[PDB]
Amino acid sequence: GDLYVAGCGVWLPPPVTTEQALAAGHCDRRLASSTRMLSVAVADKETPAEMAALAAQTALDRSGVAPAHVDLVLHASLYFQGHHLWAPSSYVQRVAVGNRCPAMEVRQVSNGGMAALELARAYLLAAPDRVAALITTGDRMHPPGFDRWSSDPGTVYADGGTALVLSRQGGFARLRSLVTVSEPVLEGMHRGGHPFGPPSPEEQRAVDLDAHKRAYVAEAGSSFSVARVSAGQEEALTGALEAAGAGLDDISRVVLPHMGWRRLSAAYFNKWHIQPERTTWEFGRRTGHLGGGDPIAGFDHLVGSGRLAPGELCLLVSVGAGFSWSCAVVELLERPSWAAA
Amino acid sequence: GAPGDLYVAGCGVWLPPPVTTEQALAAGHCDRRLASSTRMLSVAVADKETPAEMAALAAQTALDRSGVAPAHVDLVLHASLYFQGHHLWAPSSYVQRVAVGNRCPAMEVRQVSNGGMAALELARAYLLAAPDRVAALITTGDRMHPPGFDRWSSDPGTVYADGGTALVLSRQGGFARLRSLVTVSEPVLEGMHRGGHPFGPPSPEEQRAVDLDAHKRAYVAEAGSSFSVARVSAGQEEALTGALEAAGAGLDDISRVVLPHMGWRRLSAAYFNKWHIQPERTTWEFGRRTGHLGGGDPIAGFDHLVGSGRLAPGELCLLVSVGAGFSWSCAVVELLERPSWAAA
Repeated sequence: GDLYVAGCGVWLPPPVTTEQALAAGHCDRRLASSTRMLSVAVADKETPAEMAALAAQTALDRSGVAPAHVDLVLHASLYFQGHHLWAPSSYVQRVAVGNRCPAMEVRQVSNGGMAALELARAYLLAAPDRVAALITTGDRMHPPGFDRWSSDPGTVYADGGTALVLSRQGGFARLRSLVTVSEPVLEGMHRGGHPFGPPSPEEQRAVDLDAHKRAYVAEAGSSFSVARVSAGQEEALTGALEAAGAGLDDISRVVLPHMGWRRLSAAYFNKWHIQPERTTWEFGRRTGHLGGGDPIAGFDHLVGSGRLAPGELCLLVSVGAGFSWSCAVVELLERPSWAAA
Repeated sequence: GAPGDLYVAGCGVWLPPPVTTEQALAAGHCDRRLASSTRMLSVAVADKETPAEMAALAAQTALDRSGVAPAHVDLVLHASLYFQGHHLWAPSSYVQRVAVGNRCPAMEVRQVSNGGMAALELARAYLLAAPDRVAALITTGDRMHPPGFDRWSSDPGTVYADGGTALVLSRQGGFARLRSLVTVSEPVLEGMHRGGHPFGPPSPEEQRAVDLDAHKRAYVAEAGSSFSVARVSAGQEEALTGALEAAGAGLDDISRVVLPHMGWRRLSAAYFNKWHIQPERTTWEFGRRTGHLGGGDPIAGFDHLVGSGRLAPGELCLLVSVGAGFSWSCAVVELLERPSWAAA
C-alpha cells in the first residue's frame, strides 16, 4: 500500500540577482564565488501563509482531489509566521481548501517538508477510509530578524511557498520509500548556551548560525561533528534506497537542498560522486533555500520541466538543524498534464 | 484490552513558582477589574528556564513514571504556541537529547492553544500506522515574558503561564485508556487572531507586543458578532458530542471535566452556564492557580486529576481543549488503575 503524490506546486516571488546583491552590499565577492548562487526569490509584501496558500491552490487544482477528500492539512516552516497566537495552517485551509479536516503546523527546521510527509503518511495509513493530505511550507526571511545572505553563510535563504498533495488512492507518482534519521546530539549547533547544557536566554538580534556552529565545534570537537553529520546523511540515503530496493545508480534525478556550491560539493558531489547535472543544482541556485520546502520545490521543478520520465526514480534529499535527515525515493508513473515536454 | 487500544502510560508537568494575583496587582501587571472578572489566584512564572528546558523536564518525569524504555519511544512531538528561544533551531531535538536519549523522529506540532491535543492526534496516527510501534512522547513548553508578551493583557480574560507538560502514549498498556479523541476545525475564524482583512491576506509581520483583543474586534466588525459567536459555539458542540459519542458516553457519565485554564468569565460563558455543570466537577481550582500553559492545559489538568487521586479507577475524564484557528479537540479518557506516583 505505497502512497502516491497526486499534485504539487510552488509560489515563488521575483528573483533578486547575485549582481544586485553585490551592488547593494548584501553579498560580497567571496560569497558570490563560494556559493555560486545566481539569484534568490524575494517577497515584497507576501507573508508565509499567503505564499503557502497560493502554492496549495496550484497543487490541489493539479491533483484534481476534492476538498472533502483532503483528510489532513500540515503547514511546515522554520521562521516567524507573522502573527503570534494565530494559526497559519488554518489560513491555508481557509484559503486553499475550504474544508474542515484538522489543520496544524509541523516543524523540523530545514527538514520540515519531509517531517510533515512522515506524519501525513502515518495519518493516511492509520484509518482505512482516509484519502489525501495537503502539506505546505512557507517562510519570509526579511530584515531585521534575518539576513538571507549572512545569517547562515554558505546557504542563501529564499521567500516562497510549496505544496504537495499525498494520496492513498492514486496520483502521477509513487512514494516508494521515506526514511528519517535523527542525531539530536547536534541540537546545540544552532543555539546559544552549552551544547550539552540548557539553551541560553533568548535574544533577539539577527539570526547568526555561524557563531553557534563555531561554539558547538569548539566544545564538541570538529572531528566528532563532521563524522556524525556524515553518518546521519549516509543512514538516510542508504535507508531510503534499500527500502525502495534501489541503489544510487538506479536514480535518474537527485533533488538536493538549495545550498551554495561549496556546501553541496562537500556534502554530495565530491562525496557520492554524482554529477551536478543529475541534480536540481541549476534550479536551486536561482531559487534559494525555501525553508523546509526545497525537496517539494525541486521535485515540482523536475516534473514540470519534463526532466523526469515514466518509470524513472527520483531521490529526495533533505536535512535540517537538529539534526534530522530525510530521504525519499519517488517513482514517476506518468507525466502529468501540467508538465512541459 | 483490544488491539489498537491506546493508553496513557505516563504524564507529568514542570511548573515554575506561582506569582499571586496580589503580587501582580502590586506590580501593576493586573488591575482589580481583571482580577475580579478572571478570578485567577496565581500563575506559574519562570525565572530563567526556557521552553524546551521545561518541556524536557516534564518529559523526564513522564517517561520515568511510564517505565517505557527509550528504545520503545517511536516518536517525539513538541507542541508550543510562542517563541521557543532560538530561530532555525530544533527544540524537539533538545527534548529528545535530554529526556529520551534515542534516535526516533523528533519534531514540533503547533495548533496554538490546542497544540497538545493536535500532537496527540498525530502521535495516535503514527502509532497505529505500523504494527511494531509502541510509544510516543508528547511535550509542550512556553515562556510568556516581556517585551514580546504580556501574560495578563496580551489576551484579556486569559492569563498565560510559563511551563512544560508531557504525556507518554502507548499501544502496549498504561494506567489509563484513550476511549476517544476528536478534533474539529473552523478555519473561517482564522482571521480573528491576526491583522489584515479577515477574508484577505495577513497584514505584514508583527513581532511586536502581542495584542489579540485588537484583532478580535476587527474580525467581529467584518464577520458579524452573531456569526462569530454561533460558529465558535457550533465547533465546541461538535467536538464535545463527537468525543462523547465515539466513547459510548454522555456528559452525565463523566466524573471530571478538564477545562482550559481561562478566566472565570470565559469558562462561565463557554462551559458552566452552557453545559450547566458545576466548577467542582472540573479543573477550575487547579487552573486558576496555574494559568494557561500554551497548548498543554489538558495534559497538566489530567496529570493533576490523576496525581491528586481525584479521578478513581473505572471513572471517565473529559479533556476539553480549544485554540485560535479555530480548532477544538475533546477526548474521553478512562482511568484503569491508580498509578504508583499518585496519592488517594
